[PDB]
Amino acid sequence: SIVMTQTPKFLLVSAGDRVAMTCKASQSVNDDVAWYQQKPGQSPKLLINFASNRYTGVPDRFTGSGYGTDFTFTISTVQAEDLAFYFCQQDYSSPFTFGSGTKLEIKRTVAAPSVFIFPPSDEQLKSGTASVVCLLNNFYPREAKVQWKVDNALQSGNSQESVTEQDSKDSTYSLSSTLTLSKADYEKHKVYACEV
Amino acid sequence: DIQMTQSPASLSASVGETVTITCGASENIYGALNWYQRKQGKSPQLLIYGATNLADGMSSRFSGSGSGRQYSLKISSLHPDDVATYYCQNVLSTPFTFGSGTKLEIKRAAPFPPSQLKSGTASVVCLLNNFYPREAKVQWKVDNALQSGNSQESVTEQDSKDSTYSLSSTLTLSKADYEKHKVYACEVTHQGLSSPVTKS
Amino acid sequence: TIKPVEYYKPDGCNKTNDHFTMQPGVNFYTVPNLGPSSSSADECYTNPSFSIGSSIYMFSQEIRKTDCTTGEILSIQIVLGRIVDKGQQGPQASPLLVWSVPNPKIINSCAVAAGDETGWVLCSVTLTAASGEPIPHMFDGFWLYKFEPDTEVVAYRITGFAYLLDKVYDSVFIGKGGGIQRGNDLYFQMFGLSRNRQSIKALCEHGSCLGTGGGGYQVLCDRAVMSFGSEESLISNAYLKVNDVASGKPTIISQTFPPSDSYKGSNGRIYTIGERYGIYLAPSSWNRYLRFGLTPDISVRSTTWLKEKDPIMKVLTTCTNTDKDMCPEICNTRGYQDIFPLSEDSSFYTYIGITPSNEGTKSFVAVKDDAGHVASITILPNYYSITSATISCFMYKEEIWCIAVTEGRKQKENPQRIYAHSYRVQKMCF
Amino acid sequence: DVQLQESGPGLVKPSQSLSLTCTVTGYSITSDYAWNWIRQFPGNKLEWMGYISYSGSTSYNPSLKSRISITRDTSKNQFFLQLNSVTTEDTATYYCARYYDAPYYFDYWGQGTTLTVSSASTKGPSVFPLCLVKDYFPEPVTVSWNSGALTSGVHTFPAVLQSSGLYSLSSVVT
Amino acid sequence: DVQLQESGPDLVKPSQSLSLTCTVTGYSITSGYSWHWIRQFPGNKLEWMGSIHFSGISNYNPSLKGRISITRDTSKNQFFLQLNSVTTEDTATYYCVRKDFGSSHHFDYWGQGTTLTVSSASTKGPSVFPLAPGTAALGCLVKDYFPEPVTVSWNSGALTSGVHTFPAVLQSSGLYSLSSVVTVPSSSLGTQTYICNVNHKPSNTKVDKK
Repeated sequence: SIVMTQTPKFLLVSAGDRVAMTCKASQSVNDDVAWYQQKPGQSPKLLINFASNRYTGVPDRFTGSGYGTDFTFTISTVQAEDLAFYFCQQDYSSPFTFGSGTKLEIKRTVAAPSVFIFPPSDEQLKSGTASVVCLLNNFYPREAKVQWKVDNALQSGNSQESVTEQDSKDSTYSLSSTLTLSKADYEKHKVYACEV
Repeated sequence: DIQMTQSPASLSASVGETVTITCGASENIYGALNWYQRKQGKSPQLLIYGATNLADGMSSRFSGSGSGRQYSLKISSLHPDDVATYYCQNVLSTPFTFGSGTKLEIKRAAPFPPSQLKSGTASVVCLLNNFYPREAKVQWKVDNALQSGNSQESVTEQDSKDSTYSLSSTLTLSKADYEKHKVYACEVTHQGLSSPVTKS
Repeated sequence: TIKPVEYYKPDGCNKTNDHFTMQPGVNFYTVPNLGPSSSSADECYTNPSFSIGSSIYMFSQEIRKTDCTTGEILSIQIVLGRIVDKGQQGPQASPLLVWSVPNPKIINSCAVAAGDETGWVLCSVTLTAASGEPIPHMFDGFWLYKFEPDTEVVAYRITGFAYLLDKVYDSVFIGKGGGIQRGNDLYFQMFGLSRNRQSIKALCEHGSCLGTGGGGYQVLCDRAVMSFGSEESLISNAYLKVNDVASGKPTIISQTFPPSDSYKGSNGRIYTIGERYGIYLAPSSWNRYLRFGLTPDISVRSTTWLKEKDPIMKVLTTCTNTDKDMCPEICNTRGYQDIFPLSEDSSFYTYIGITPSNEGTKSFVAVKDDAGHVASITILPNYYSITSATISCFMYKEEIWCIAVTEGRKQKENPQRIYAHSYRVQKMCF
Repeated sequence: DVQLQESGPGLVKPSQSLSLTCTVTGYSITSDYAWNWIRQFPGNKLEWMGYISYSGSTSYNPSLKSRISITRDTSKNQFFLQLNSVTTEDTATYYCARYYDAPYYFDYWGQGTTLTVSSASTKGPSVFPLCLVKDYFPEPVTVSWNSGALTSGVHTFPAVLQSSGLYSLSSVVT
Repeated sequence: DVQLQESGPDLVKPSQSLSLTCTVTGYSITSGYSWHWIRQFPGNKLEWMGSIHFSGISNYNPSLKGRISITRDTSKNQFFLQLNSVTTEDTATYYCVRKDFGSSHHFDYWGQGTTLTVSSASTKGPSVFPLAPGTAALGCLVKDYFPEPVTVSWNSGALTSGVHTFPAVLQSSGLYSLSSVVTVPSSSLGTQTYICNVNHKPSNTKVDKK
């Protein structure tokens, strides 16, 4: 089959900047190529076809070019809502293939997180387990250290991290840290503290 | 116009034998010549077009050949069903003229009172079934008296299944003449019946 | 953006090493959205007609129910667009007005003619029964449609005295190639059934055939021109002219070719090379050679025929005559493969060569050299099969760029469609 | 598929004008192909008689000169046939075929229709059982047994013209 | 308008067979266009599976090694997928997609997609917990369910602003745990409703929690 190598995988840029991604094939495919954009939690949408044409309704920022084997996709200026997944698909011959794709994330100002903590619920006590949640409301970049501190005690291997994807409007991040425990250990201690 | 000569006019052969029909043309036609077969009482049917191409729903024994002026048709493994007329036609340009026609024969013996009397006439028929060859000698003996110039002989064509010939000699007399006599014999003397077989 | 083609001239390599021969490029780009299309299964886009004027182009296509050579005509679509440049490597199109001719069940055929910011369409109609049922393959008159950018179209009806064709015709078909517009007139090409009442000595020119002269005894060459082997009806070509095209009362005159220097009537095109004119006639019988004629004006008497073979038609044919000695016979080709000249005597030209394969077809693009050589490039290696071609070159970015319109099937199981491409002609000298 | 059925009178007076109609179904005449007329004489001799193309051009037989006239009606999908003068020679069987373009055959012929030329008036047959039929003018009388149920042993004899102009044949079954 | 919608089982044991069903509304499958199945692994890599031409012919990706079969039921206007001998490598999201062979030559309409999980475990229902309380936030903690697909809402579709449904993380117990939190005005804490609706459709467990 036809192999499509797409580079680079990650592009981080500021608003207004221009970006370029390259998609290369293993054999000549003339100009049978298309570029799709996939917003988070959304089906892909055609953006460029025939390797140079702009599909109807596509704004003028996006442009494509190339013939033969080496193809290129460029954006004149990146907007706020342009973070998505981009991949190149060839239509030379069956079976149809896709490039590995590229991930786009938007740079922005440094923002400080807002911290919250949540004690376990009563029914959670009745069940037989103990959980503690520490929240980070909006910050950037994802780099952020969090640690749990019960009665001045550092933990290890009993917490998990979940990071929300970059917001499409303000391009901020949210962090959740969970602390599981037994009802014996939780009832065995009084003070609980979470620092970031 | 254009003229073609079709010969022989008639042919005879036995089952399983090979025969050839020839049709010549007055001028070159480049192979735009058809062949057709017309079974008895039916309209003709395309057998070969282009003098070499066979038709649909037809036996593979029919074969076409010939180019330029002279063309021929060949029949192999003659079958009883092959009893009809074969024609050659020119389709190169108008007017479309036909050939003289050719009749095939398969060679291969064993061969009533009047009702009508009130109407004023009497008809007597002496049937022959399976008689073979087509030749025959029918003699009508009224009271042992031969009659001539009064009996008509109607003969059907060779049968497609067996190769049989049927015949019906009809003798028509007035009601007084019929009533005058009493004995009405019919002789069927012919190749197969050396004796004068007679039903009366 | 674009200008009417100005031919390359030798402005160098005129010392000793003087092989001024042009060749095609190496890329075969696409021209998306040349005309609106669809994706339904019971459709066949069959009869295209393409022409380019000073800056605008006219494009027309035919849509049939299920069959491509037959079947009810669903509609005929005409697109008036402008060739422009949008920063991409090659030229691009931009439709300005799409149009559908009323009552497409009465049309026999149609063709276009692009001038200077003005488009023309001429369609031959057929007699209508009392109920209006179109009596097929009859002739009644003509329709002439005027097209201008940002302007509603104007329709002219031509009937009765308005057309005086040499002989009496019963069915008229306008060549799909189209025509040109010079001064205040138009020039198309039409063919049909003409009732002949004289002796027929049809043109019979063929190689060394030794069967019976290869049917060269002239009975078969006369047979080919006749309708159903009848001397009283012939199939013949003829020039077509429209007078006072600006005036709102055009008039039609014709000029029928003698059978002595013609073959069975077929589709063709009218060129405007230099100050001269041209005409291309598609093969329709045993003869499958190129048939091009260069004329000082638009007259049967003054027409002079070319003496070149390529492109030898090899697809959609029923004949069986070697192309080494085309031996007269009887068949009916239904292809179309025109040639765009690139000189004043048309010693340079470019064509699209289709050759049939075990399945589908294999095609190439070539530009004929005046010295007899050719420069060929294989194109469209993905498409299952293509059938026809049409070329219309022009000057664009101080270079000669040509647009090739073709029809076929990219996938074996898909109905027939129309595809457009463009390439570049580059001049060089050894 | 496509089938052609002829229809018209059986007897015609000498010097009068006959009319024939060949109705086509399963195809349309105006679509393509030519629709001819052929006749076979009692002496097993065939002769082409003319044709009418789909466009409307009509060709005729030179020997038949201006005595023929072929027309058509697209609405009914039928094409007629007219003969001007009708002598005793014109007694024959008439078919209507379709002329295919290439490879040049008349594939699709009609069932045929016998035509006789004579001034004598028609007379109905008088059947008599043995079945014998006599006195009938002018017809290719058709005979069937048990409503066509019995087809074995059928022997229909040719007609033989009586001196009284009373063509009579014998039909028997075993 | 044309609207593709997949449906079928979402938890399959190893070595079993998988039967998907794509239903198309608003356009007959036989009229035109092709119809394909395309799966997206974790990491977002994409792969074509096969198609079924509008006439009825079917095409398959050679890499599937003939374990695939595409059929169509014209009476219901549907087309199905059959995969045999599935394994944990065949965990992905599956789409049924229409294709145009006319002017566009691209995949126009796509279905919402369905998640498929290959494992030997057993379905486990959810257990919502209340994350009781100008930036005060209120949330719900779902835990102990299988497979991963789970949803969460607020105020029966209202209070959409400020909600941050975090991604999932499997624990050592082999289950999943999510925590959706939506920030609300502090003044509105004692006046507004905060019914978080959870639905673990694999276990058909509708959980309305206040």
